Amino acid sequence: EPNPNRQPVELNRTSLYLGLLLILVLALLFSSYFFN
Amino acid sequence: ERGWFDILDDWLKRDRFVFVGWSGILLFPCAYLALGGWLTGTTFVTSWYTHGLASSYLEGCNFLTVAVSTPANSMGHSLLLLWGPEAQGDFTRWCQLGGLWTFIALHGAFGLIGFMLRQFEIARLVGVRPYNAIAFSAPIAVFVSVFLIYPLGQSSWFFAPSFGVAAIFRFLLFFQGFHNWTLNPFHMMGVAGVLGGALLCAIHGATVENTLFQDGEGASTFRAFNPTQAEETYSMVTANRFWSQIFGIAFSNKRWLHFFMLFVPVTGLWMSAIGVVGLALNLRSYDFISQEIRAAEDPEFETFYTKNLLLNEGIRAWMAPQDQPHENFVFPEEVLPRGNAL
Amino acid sequence: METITYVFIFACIIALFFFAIFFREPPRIT
Amino acid sequence: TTGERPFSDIITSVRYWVIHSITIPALFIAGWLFVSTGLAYDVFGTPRPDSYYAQEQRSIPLVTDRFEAKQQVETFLEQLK
Amino acid sequence: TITPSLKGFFIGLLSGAVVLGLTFAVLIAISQIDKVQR
Amino acid sequence: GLPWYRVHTVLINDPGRLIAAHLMHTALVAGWAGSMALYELATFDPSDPVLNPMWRQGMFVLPFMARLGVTGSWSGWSITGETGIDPGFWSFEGVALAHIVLSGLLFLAACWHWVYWDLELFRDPRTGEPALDLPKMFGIHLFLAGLLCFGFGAFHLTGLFGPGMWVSDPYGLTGSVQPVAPEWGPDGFNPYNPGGVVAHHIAAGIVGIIAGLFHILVRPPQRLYKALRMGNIETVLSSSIAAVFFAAFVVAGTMWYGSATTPIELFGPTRYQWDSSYFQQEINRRVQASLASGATLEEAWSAIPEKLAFYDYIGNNPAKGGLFRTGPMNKGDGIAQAWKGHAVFRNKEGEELFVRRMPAFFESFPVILTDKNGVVKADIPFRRAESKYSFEQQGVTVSFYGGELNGQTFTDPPTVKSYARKAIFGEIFEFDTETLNSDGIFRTSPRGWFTFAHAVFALLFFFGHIWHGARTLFRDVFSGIDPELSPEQVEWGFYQKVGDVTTR
Amino acid sequence: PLGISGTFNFMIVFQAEHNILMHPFHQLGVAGVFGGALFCAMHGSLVTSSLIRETTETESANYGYKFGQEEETYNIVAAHGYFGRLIFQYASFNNSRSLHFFLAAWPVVGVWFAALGISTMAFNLNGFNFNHSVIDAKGNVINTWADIINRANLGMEVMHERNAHNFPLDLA
Amino acid sequence: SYPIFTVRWVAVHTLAVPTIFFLGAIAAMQFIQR
Amino acid sequence: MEVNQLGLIATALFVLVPSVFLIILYVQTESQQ
Amino acid sequence: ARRTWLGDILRPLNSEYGKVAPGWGTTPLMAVFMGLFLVFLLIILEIYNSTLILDGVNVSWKAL
Amino acid sequence: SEGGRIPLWIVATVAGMGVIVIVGLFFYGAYAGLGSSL
Amino acid sequence: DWRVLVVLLPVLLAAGWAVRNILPYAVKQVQKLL
Ligand code: CLA
Ligand code: CLA
Ligand code: CLA
Ligand SMILES: C=Cc1c(C)c2cc3nc(c4c5[nH]c(cc6nc(cc1[nH]2)C(C)=C6CC)c(C)c5C(=O)[C@@H]4C(=O)OC)[C@@H](CCC(=O)OC/C=C(\C)CCC[C@H](C)CCC[C@H](C)CCCC(C)C)[C@@H]3C
Ligand SMILES: CCCCCCCCCCCCCCCC(=O)OC[C@H](COP(=O)(O)OC[C@@H](O)CO)OC(=O)CCCCCCCCCCCCCCC
Ligand SMILES: CC1=C(/C=C/C(C)=C/C=C/C(C)=C/C=C/C=C(C)/C=C/C=C(C)/C=C/C2=C(C)CCCC2(C)C)C(C)(C)CCC1
Ligand SMILES: CC1=C(/C=C/C(C)=C/C=C/C(C)=C/C=C/C=C(C)/C=C/C=C(C)/C=C/C2=C(C)CCCC2(C)C)C(C)(C)CCC1
Ligand SMILES: CCCCCCCS[C@@H]1O[C@H](CO)[C@@H](O)[C@H](O)[C@H]1O
Ligand SMILES: CCCCCCCS[C@@H]1O[C@H](CO)[C@@H](O)[C@H](O)[C@H]1O
Ligand code: OEX
Ligand SMILES: [Ca+2]
Ligand SMILES: [Cl-]
Ligand SMILES: [Cl-]
Ligand SMILES: [Fe+2]
Ligand SMILES: [Mg+2]
Repeated sequence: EPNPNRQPVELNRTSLYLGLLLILVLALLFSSYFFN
Repeated sequence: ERGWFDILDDWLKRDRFVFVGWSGILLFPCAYLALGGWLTGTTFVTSWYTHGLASSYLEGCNFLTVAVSTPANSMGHSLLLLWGPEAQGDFTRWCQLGGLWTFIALHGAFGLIGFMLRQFEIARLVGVRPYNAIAFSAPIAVFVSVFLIYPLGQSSWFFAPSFGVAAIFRFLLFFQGFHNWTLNPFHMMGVAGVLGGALLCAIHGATVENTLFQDGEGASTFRAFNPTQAEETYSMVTANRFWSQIFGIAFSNKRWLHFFMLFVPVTGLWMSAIGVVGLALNLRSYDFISQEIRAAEDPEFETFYTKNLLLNEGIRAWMAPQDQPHENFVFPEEVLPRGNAL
Repeated sequence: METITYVFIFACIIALFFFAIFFREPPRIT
Repeated sequence: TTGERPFSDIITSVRYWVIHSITIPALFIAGWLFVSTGLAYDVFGTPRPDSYYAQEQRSIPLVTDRFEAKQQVETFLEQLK
Repeated sequence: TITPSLKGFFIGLLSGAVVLGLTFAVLIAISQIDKVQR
Repeated sequence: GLPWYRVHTVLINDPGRLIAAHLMHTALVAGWAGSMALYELATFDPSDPVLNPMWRQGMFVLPFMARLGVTGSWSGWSITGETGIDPGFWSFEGVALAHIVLSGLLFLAACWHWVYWDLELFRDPRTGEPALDLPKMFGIHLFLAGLLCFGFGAFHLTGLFGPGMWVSDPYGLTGSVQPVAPEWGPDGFNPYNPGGVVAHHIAAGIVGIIAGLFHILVRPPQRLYKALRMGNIETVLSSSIAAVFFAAFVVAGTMWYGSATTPIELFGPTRYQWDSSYFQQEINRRVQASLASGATLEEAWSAIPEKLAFYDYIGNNPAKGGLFRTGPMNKGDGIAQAWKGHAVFRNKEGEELFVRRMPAFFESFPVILTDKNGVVKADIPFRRAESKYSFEQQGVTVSFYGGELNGQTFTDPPTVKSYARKAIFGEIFEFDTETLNSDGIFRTSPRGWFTFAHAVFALLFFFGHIWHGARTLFRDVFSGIDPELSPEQVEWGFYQKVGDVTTR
Repeated sequence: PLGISGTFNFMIVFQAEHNILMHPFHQLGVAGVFGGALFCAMHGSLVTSSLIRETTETESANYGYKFGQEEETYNIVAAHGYFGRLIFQYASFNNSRSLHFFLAAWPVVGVWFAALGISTMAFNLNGFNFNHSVIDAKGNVINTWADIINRANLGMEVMHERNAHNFPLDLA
Repeated sequence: SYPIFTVRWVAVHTLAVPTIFFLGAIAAMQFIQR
Repeated sequence: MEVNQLGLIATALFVLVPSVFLIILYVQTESQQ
Repeated sequence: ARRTWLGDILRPLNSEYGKVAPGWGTTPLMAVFMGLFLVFLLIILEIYNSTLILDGVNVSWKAL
Repeated sequence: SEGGRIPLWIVATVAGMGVIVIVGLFFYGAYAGLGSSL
Repeated sequence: DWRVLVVLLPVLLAAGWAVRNILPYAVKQVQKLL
């Protein structure tokens, strides 16, 4: 009984690089406040 | 059905020199009153009874020092309606008590709502996507968090920003001394968004202007463009190669590039607003506890963090008596923090 | 511990730069 | 175009300048007199140079009550002799 | 009891209705006079 | 494929899997409440409701159980200090357990609705397409909300069939769960009248019942249906988000200013009670009444309840914390042990002096002592070489009345200055700083954290309303504008009415 | 300094010693970067608003543009038609070349002024000084917001480099 | 050919009329002595 | 220095959980045809 | 689609997708309730704000 | 009457000189009377 | 208050002067839109 609404998901390589850069930079920014 | 509602709709949406629309019924009076209140107040109205300050051209202030100042701290968060229990319908007392400040801030708030409704309204008539309205949520988040939420968390409107050039400068310095606001990572993200937005603005403008196609014979290249032409006016391919070889990376998708230019400043302003929401409650990023523990015990430990707190301490002690006159601070000379000689 | 954490995060970013420049998706004209 | 008359048309028309060579100076002079007669001070409640303080006092007449603020200002204004 | 501020509240209510009423009165009027041609 | 920020749009046309996703969300939220309550119960110290109440201990959901009548543990204690009580099943533990069990049942329901997604109920009987009649759903759900609203006020809050709610005196000294009668007069709109809370729920519930019946029986006008896109489920999301951020701003405001539903014994004092010396005035009034009635200074102050003195202390002011100063207030100044007594300062002339209290704005504050008329009589100087007001020069001493130092007087400058530093914080307490390795830096209370999270979420949800509102009204151009847009529609003059092609 | 908190230290002492906030070149610099950020979001939102429909709703609109394609990807006439009505027709650009020149010029000129502010306050030509500029009929000082700024600046001045000055004037 | 009193006419004068009045008021202020 | 020791795991999960999310999505995009 | 006993019971409650009332319908009545609601919010706001002060309504903890 | 009579460049020049007169008056006021520090 | 009349008088005379110079066309504009 296959659901017709399924759709493939994509993340291209540039989006991976942009996303990893955002997370790493956010971590570099907030880490000092986490260690306090 | 062509009743009065539809006939009114016809008239509001006429293609005139100044489009009006339904949004205009809210936008135009509130914008006009907020602006006229600011001009009226900075020209004629004092801050003597609320702040102990002169603040109008009438009193001798100049464009940098005039303000419409906040009400006295004793008003709390009162709406300060002209017909309310404080002014009691007395226009002159209302002005002396700070009624123009809430007048400007409240009509300004509703004016901003009206402008954003105008962006939605015009976008729907012309047939474009409403991303300009969406981007305008950032100035609204800033205005609401700084001029409304922040004082609402504090003791009264008095601590909101006053509407003036030098008054806003005092607000910047108050935030350094009391809140250590430069240390706040939500402000840092805001700075990144504003400076990065200015960066993108300069670099995209310069890049377009320096990858133009020769589409005319004159040395002024502006003329060689036609609004209805189908071709790109500059070379995306040459621009892409330039930045890939100068910087390592470059844009290759022009739709992504312009979404990004929306994204960066809009997100930055939104982040700064969140931090100000924290400051409404004094929920500051004031200290690093680890630094304080070390510095308390080790009088040779010094960093730019400890140096900056000493500055904040100077700001608080030297500006508080004049800046908060209702508190009646009397700080004798001997208690004032001072370095050697100065 | 905190010094290791800061330097590690920094080092990952410099590695990310290398891949984003030299192992990017090539822009292809059409 | 939206149908209104071009601005460049209007402001180079003698009739515009016949009308506004009067209306503009008349408004300017009304503004001057609003100040020169001292009326602006009394409309907005702004101190004159000689009414910030009483002759020997150096305290600000600062408002300190919410609902008696009107009376507080009137009291401060009386004490100017 | 009608306190002074409750009186002031009613005055604010009447003032705003008056302002909104004249605004729409004038607007409806003008829209009826200057109709669009279809 | 779908970009990552759109994966959840696959539910827009699939009501059964929408219900499954909504069931999974409800299971997660119920499981969070159960597990948060269990965590709080494993760390809560019930042994001192006077100087170590829940709000000093970082408790967040415990006050919400107590507010509506859950006050006891199966292990025999209650939050008001009683021992040997039997709460029945509805203890803190029984409430947490009930939420955990509910979480698991909703999880099972979610799996059923995910697998059996193609139910005939979700199909339009005429077209066979998936379809939800949102106008009638609204009336059904509003009708259920009104009944529930009404029964909450009529039975739970009144005590008719239920426990009532937490109520206290104006100084937060004697709080407990009490049946509350509705207030039907204009004071029912006073935020501090618990009676208005009862009346609101009975009256708004009846209105919701009536409005629910209306919305079940009367279809939307064609003009509202078209204008608000009532066939598009995303219009409900847009207006629902707007109602939710409206609500979030209101609960942040009533938490910060105080109201009958945010009592100080559950969430801590407000900042404004320090701004106006609310507790200090009540303390002084009681001491005047004793002194006037013949008691000595030591009897007058010893009669002050420790709980009342503890409110008159800036360490319990929620405006003294910091964004990254984490944990309970006890982690800052320590676990309060005892009132030290009221410090009285005198100079060598025997005049009484009063320490200027710290305003909430200042991380630090100088030490300045005045007479009753506000004249500076002593201070702790920064530069010593031209000090005239030093404690040494002015012969400042401190005497304690009430509390553990009752009857003692100190005259050595260092000890007197020590207590003067503490006196800028209000009443002076003994703290255990060792048990938690407290660091001596103030933290905010649950009142502060609740307010901050809800103001931030409210503001962010404003962007959600704008975004989903825009998607509803501009669905047709979501992928771009018409490739055949005529320049004449967007150039000036061609149409008399903007965007209306019939007005060339 | 080459650090985050060191930058703030530099900024605060700068304000104490030059009143940079009251200097028109820093004010022009603020207009440059506030304006640059405004025009950035402006240009981004208008182009994004007028993208030509080339994709379905389940895909990123970014796939509607292809690197190197000859034809423009948005309708500048529709963008100008929206923004001209938002304000008035003659406050809107329809020449993409002069629009992009404006985006280049505004922040660059502003930051030039900011740079020249720091460079000329290097030689102690400082911000406007209105300390005690307003005087009443008797000669009492009437404070303005400028005098409140001065109070804050004094606190910064007397505390910075707290062990470094032996003589009463901080002349460099 | 053109009308005289339009919406644009009103918008122009609600701004321009007070501006001139204020400029005259501020010009007068330059001659006030303490 | 007396840092908060939860800072370590807080920073580590902050980097790891969202980074891993992105890697999963990327790799299953490449493996499609 | 799959039929169930409960689905058949609830069927009438999801059968009128798209059914509207002609024209403006009850909009003018809606507008009246919206206006009354606006005035209600203004009243409770201004009471909390101490801009509207009523006899025997003391906006303070001292009302217990 | 008919727009065109008075050339725009003379209008621009007269309006410009009026601006300079009024702004110069304001800078004069910074050194005299109120707000002059004297 | 006489200062009120001294101030409004230059404005009132300006209103009347512009009406003299515009009333022929004003009536003609109102007539056309009827
Ligand atoms: C058209 C847009 C608009 C909007 C949104 C506002 C909004 C505001 N004005 Mg502004 N104002 C406007 C135009 C507008 N104004 C205009 C054109 C003028 C020039 C006259 C002013 C002059 C002005 C002054 C002098 C003041 C304000 C103030 C305010 C604030 C309080 C208003 C209030 O409480 O009214 C409440 C009234 C309503 C909400 C009207 C609604 C009527 C309902 C819907 C109908 C039912 C009423 C019923 C028929 C009457 C029953 C009465 C009976 C029981 C006795 C609010 C921000 C006050 C302020 O800013 O405080 C600092 C203030 O003092 N305004
Ligand atoms: C409404 C939400 C809410 C509120 C108000 C509280 C309140 C409280 N919690 Mg609770 N808690 C919650 C939800 C909440 N909690 C949830 C969902 C969980 C499960 C994770 C918990 C689990 C929990 C534990 C285990 C503990 C608490 C504790 C506490 C107390 C101390 C809080 C503290 O120190 O925070 C500190 C808060 C911060 C440092 C704020 C973080 C700011 C974030 C990281 C910013 C992120 C920015 C982001 C990356 C930027 C994106 C940018 C991009 C979009 C461009 C306080 C009473 C403590 C306690 O005392 O118990 C007795 C405690 O031990 N809570
Ligand atoms: C009742 C609330 C609600 C519901 C049922 C929805 C539903 C939706 N949103 Mg909306 N939205 C909301 C509130 C809501 N939203 C709010 C408050 C905002 C402002 C922040 C938005 C801003 C927004 C934008 C900008 C967009 C959507 C989109 C969507 C659609 C796709 C979402 C998706 O696949 O994300 C996938 C998300 C992930 C895979 C990971 C997100 C991780 C987040 C950022 C951090 C983790 C949050 C944490 C786990 C939970 C915290 C809960 C919090 C409440 C405490 C979907 C219809 C998208 C759309 O319209 O598609 C056409 C879209 O572009 N929403
Ligand atoms: C101080 C910085 C700053 C100013 C002065 C500013 C100004 C403006 N921004 C606008 C738009 C925008 N700004 C945008 C993004 C940004 N804007 C930014 C920052 C600013 N934006 C930043 C940093 C961003 C990046 C996110 C966008 C996307 C837009 C627009 O689409 C829109 C535009 O059309 O630009 C071309 C225009 C809105 C016109 C309007 O609302 O009329 C109505 C007037 C009203 C409602 C009166 C408001 C009254 C205010 C709120 C309070 C009173 C203020 C006093 C009158 C003056 C006080 C002055 C003292 C403080 C010195 C206006 C030119
Ligand atoms: C002429 C004086 C200019 C002085 C400042 C320089 C402004 C222009 C430089 C910005 C560089 C941006 C990046 C390059 C962007 C770029 O590549 O430019 C390209 C753009 C168009 O180039 P063209 O080749 O078409 O024309 C330039 C020459 O080739 C001659 O035709 O250049 C210009 O428009 C020059 C305009 C000169 C006239 C401008 C006068 C502006 C003065 C306005 C007053 C400002 C005072 C403010 C006080 C607060
Ligand atoms: C408040 C109020 C109100 C209102 C009022 C109004 C509305 C007003 C308006 C007003 C106005 C509307 C005013 C205006 C003014 C203006 C001015 C004052 C201007 C000036 C200018 C100048 C000075 C310029 C300069 C310059 C520049 C800027 C740049 C370029 C060059 C030059 C140099 C030229 C009412 C009654 C309702 C009520 C009560 C309250
Ligand atoms: C199956 C079953 C069962 C069981 C169940 C269970 C066991 C459950 C559990 C559940 C649970 C246990 C749940 C939980 C949940 C949780 C959650 C859901 C959380 C979340 C969180 C969050 C979301 C957070 C966030 C954040 C962070 C992290 C940081 C800060 C900021 C914020 C706040 C944002 C039973 C036997 C009954 C029976 C039937 C079957
Ligand atoms: C599914 C396992 C959960 C079992 C929980 C049974 C607790 S039941 C609970 O027990 C208490 C004993 O002190 C009594 O005070 C209370 O009356 C009773 O309801
Ligand atoms: C010189 C030290 C002894 C004099 C009394 C000091 C003020 S009192 C002292 O304050 C500490 C916080 O600083 C608390 O932890 C402690 O419980 C309390 O006794
Ligand atoms: O080095 Mn760095 O800071 Ca320029 O002032 Mn002098 O010196 Mn020091 O004092 Mn201030
Ligand atoms: Ca004199
Ligand atoms: Cl320094
Ligand atoms: Cl020296
Ligand atoms: Fe561009
Ligand atoms: Mg002068």
